Amino acid sequence: NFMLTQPPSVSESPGKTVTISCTRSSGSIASNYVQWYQQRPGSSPTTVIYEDNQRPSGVPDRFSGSIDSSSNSASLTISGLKTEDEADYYCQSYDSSNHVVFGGGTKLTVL
Amino acid sequence: NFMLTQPPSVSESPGKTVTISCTRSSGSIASNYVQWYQQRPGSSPTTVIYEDNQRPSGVPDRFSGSIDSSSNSASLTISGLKTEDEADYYCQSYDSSNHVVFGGGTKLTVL
Repeated sequence: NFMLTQPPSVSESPGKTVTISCTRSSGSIASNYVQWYQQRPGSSPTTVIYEDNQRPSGVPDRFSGSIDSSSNSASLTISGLKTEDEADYYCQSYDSSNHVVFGGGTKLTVL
Repeated sequence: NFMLTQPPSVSESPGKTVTISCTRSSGSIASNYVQWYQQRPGSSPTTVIYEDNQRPSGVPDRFSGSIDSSSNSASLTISGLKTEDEADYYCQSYDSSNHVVFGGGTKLTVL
């Protein structure tokens, strides 16, 4: 149906801002909601964003989501980088067909 | 809303059968569909089962899903164990507030 493409890595120093893009290969990004997950080594995925830009309870406002119709992409922005933010990040949407599609994953290193 | 609890680990010899369970903490397991993912180290989650028991194209019939009461659980069964099956396995469903819920994950070791 479609793929979601992510850069395999990003790094940044503590206190800085980092952006991770998720690009949909076919059909419009805005046809279905985008979610973002944080995964630490040995643990399960943790929702940081759902419905393109909503934060679950307990997720700090350092985490934000946005959609760019024109590049057919979603982005996750992390400001005030802390060393605990080091983790894998995945974007995720639906098919229509309805079925889940995961992006390839971005490994974030805090320098 | 609810949690999905899984055993942290399972192990078994090549050619054998292993079962991994997923237990819902409140509400019925049958209220929403259950999905299973395989995740190898360094990679993103791959669907092995969706809609309780459906296999995506290219997933071998060694992988099967089922659902039970009396215990409020879903299970993933892997027959004919191969050393490539070594990975983490996650169950996943939806609340009604619709939002995704992930299990804690099971690490499968092939002996």
